[PDB]
Amino acid sequence: QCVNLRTRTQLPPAYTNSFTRGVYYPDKVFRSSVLHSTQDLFLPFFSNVTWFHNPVLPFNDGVYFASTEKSNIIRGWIFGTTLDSKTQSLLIVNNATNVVIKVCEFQFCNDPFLDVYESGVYSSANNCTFEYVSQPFLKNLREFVFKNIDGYFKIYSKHTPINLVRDLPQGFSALEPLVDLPIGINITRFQTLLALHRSAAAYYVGYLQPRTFLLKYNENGTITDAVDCALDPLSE
Amino acid sequence: TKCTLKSFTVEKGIYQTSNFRVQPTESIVRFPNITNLCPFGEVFNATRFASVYAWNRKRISNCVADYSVLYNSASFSTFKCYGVSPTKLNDLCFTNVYADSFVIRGDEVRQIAPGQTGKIADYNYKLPDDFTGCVIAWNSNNLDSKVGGNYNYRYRLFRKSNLKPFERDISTEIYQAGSKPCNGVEGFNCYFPLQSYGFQPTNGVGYQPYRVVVLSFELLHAPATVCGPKKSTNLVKNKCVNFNFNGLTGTGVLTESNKKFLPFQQFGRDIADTTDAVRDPQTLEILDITPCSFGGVSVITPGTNTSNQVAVLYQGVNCTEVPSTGSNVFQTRAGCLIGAEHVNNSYECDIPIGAGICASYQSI
Ligand SMILES: *[C@@H]1O[C@H](CO)[C@@H](O[C@@H]2O[C@H](CO)[C@@H](O)[C@H](O)[C@H]2NC(C)=O)[C@H](O)[C@H]1NC(C)=O
Ligand SMILES: *[C@@H]1O[C@H](CO)[C@@H](O[C@@H]2O[C@H](CO)[C@@H](O)[C@H](O)[C@H]2NC(C)=O)[C@H](O)[C@H]1NC(C)=O
Ligand SMILES: *[C@@H]1O[C@H](CO)[C@@H](O[C@@H]2O[C@H](CO)[C@@H](O)[C@H](O)[C@H]2NC(C)=O)[C@H](O)[C@H]1NC(C)=O
Ligand SMILES: *[C@@H]1O[C@H](CO)[C@@H](O[C@@H]2O[C@H](CO)[C@@H](O)[C@H](O)[C@H]2NC(C)=O)[C@H](O)[C@H]1NC(C)=O
Ligand SMILES: *[C@@H]1O[C@H](CO)[C@@H](O[C@@H]2O[C@H](CO)[C@@H](O)[C@H](O)[C@H]2NC(C)=O)[C@H](O)[C@H]1NC(C)=O
Ligand SMILES: *[C@@H]1O[C@H](CO)[C@@H](O)[C@H](O)[C@H]1NC(C)=O
Ligand SMILES: *[C@@H]1O[C@H](CO)[C@@H](O)[C@H](O)[C@H]1NC(C)=O
Ligand SMILES: *[C@@H]1O[C@H](CO)[C@@H](O)[C@H](O)[C@H]1NC(C)=O
Ligand SMILES: *[C@@H]1O[C@H](CO)[C@@H](O)[C@H](O)[C@H]1NC(C)=O
Ligand SMILES: *[C@@H]1O[C@H](CO)[C@@H](O)[C@H](O)[C@H]1NC(C)=O
Repeated sequence: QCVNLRTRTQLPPAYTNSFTRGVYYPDKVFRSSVLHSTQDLFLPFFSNVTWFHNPVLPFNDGVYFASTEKSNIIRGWIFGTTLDSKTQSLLIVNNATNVVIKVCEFQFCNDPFLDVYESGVYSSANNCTFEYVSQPFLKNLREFVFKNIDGYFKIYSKHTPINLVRDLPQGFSALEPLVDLPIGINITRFQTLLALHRSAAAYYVGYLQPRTFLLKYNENGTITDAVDCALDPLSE
Repeated sequence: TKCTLKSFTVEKGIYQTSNFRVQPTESIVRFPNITNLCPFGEVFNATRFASVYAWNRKRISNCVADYSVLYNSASFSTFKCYGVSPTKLNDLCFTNVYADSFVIRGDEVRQIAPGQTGKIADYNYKLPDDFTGCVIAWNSNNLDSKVGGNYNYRYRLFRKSNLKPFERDISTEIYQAGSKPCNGVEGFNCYFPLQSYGFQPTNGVGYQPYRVVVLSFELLHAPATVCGPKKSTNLVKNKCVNFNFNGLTGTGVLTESNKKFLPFQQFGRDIADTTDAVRDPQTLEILDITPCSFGGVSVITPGTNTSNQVAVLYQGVNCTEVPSTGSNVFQTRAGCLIGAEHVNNSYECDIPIGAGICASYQSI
């Protein structure tokens, strides 16, 4: 049921500034009105993030995903190493009612997409291991952070009402932890899933690196400001 | 005081002898409501069980299963656990469980065991010698056996090779015992490997059908998922006790706190990375932890020559848990004092105590 489209989806790979986005709560510890320095994986401040207007991209240590979403065009994500039935593959789909997560040796087509008139992008579902169902994730700004360490897959999410024209806004907002998976996979590449109807979506991608940050906790325990210690000497 | 000073005479003054602390009373634990029970009811109470050579395989992972109810149940004829003892199975657990359910004869229950050989143990199902898990067998004569002949059940009888551990064979190939080829038709040296079971309600002990479920436990590097719930007791407040809140162990007194945890934190620390607040997994409320009182003690004496009675000062301790009666007990900014009476006059300071007050001998 899966066929390759004619026109090439050569979305322009532009570049833009990261500014001060990509900060998440490192743990579930409550702190009130205190400055804490922690070393972990973060997106460096004022970095260079890639803008797409869908080639397979390497996963590396962690991935920061940003979407100027309108009417929920992006629908799912694919994670794996060989992207076939020879290795376990992780599939996430946020359909109209719920979110479904599967860990199976699927057989994906060359150009998988949701198809509208649920899941048909895979020809086979062999040796399924883990299944999960939860509430749906989604002119809105959707921010996600995906990490995979020591057999644990961590997903952080944030939703924002935005009205800016083109690029990321100049602001600060922490990413609360959303989903944890106790499944051991060595994902190296990932993919995006589109709700394309047979008859232009843009997003931002950034990578993570290990570094030290200084976080400020207010009275109520919400992160309100952060400082990167590897930046200009004033920051150090 | 004499032992500390290492002398038989003591001059007037205040001396620091030892320390004091409040011992814990009891131990409490707290764990969440523990839900999502494993669906073991549909397996042990299934309407029908499959054959020995077509055993049903079920995967158990990511749930909670109570082994006490099945261990204490008397409906199981044989309950043999090889890897671990059944009593300790409720605590220790592995990353996944595989349930293999089938029906055999009464005499074939021993064949389904590690290091066992036989017709069933070699042609229908095989168990490894180092198998870890449990086997539960119960008589099913009243249910599986048919007066008209429960011939739906079948067992393998002939195969060229044996069976590997955890291997299921459902092939219907015509076994050729001899060297005479057969074109799919049974002959002198060709017979059907499968024989139907002839269970009857009244057939004697040994020939009755027996439903057997083997739980094989595997501990792949994935974290363990399925095992018994953690027992939790009621919390005790306003007492210096030791607690084990969801694996966090700490000794102190527990009070009600007005902190406003954001809905994803569990416990909090103020500074220097020491816990001060915690949220209980059951009630979902914020509680405060305070180390129970401790401090040094001191003795005030007017000199061994002058008199023979002394007073005792506990430093930085509220006058609520002193132990022991002596005289009237006084509460001061420096702590609590036992053995002296408070007056309203004001004289020169003889034996300094603190907070602008001191004691003297007149009694003390
Ligand atoms: C969106 O996804 C949900 C989650 O899988 C679907 O709900 C399931 O629907 C099937 C068949 O309709 C049922 O057998 C399941 O029991 C449902 N699961 C839950 C948790 O309710 C839903 O059908 C999907 N919607 C569309 C339009 O594909
Ligand atoms: C189905 O998948 C599981 C896990 O995804 C496979 O289990 C493997 O078992 C071997 C044997 O010890 C281990 O070395 C591997 O680490 C396990 N995982 C993987 C991903 O290979 C299983 O072999 C697969 N096939 C089946 C059950 O037929
Ligand atoms: C921190 O929490 C306090 C208490 O929840 C907040 O104080 C309240 O703020 C609301 C506005 O959202 C007022 O309507 C209430 O009257 C305030 N109550 C009190 C007792 O002051 C405070 O706004 C929060 N601050 C932040 C930055 O989140
Ligand atoms: C854990 O289970 C207990 C037991 O039901 C829950 O306590 C109930 O709480 C509701 C709401 O406050 C009351 O209406 C019930 O009467 C309580 N049941 C009792 C006291 O037996 C508790 O809410 C649960 N905690 C969870 C699900 O987080
Ligand atoms: C020692 O503990 C007692 C018991 O709480 C304290 O007495 C309380 O003091 C507060 C402060 O005014 C009052 O509001 C309470 O009514 C008192 N309770 C009782 C039962 O009397 C006492 O203050 C503590 N001592 C010190 C030095 O703090
Ligand atoms: C980001 O990368 C692009 C191309 O890789 C480059 O032209 C641009 O100058 C970079 N921006 C920086 C380094 O701030
Ligand atoms: C992933 O592949 C690497 C490659 O060496 C291997 O070391 C690791 O064990 C693999 N992990 C999983 C979960 O397959
Ligand atoms: C099996 O028998 C009946 C079925 O309703 C039930 O009362 C009993 O508790 C069940 N046993 C288990 C272990 O689920
Ligand atoms: C105790 O002190 C008095 C004077 O204060 C002295 O006369 C007496 O001898 C002393 N007794 C002793 C040291 O045993
Ligand atoms: C004197 O001492 C008593 C008890 O020692 C006390 O109740 C009283 O307030 C003090 N002052 C006066 C003026 O009586």
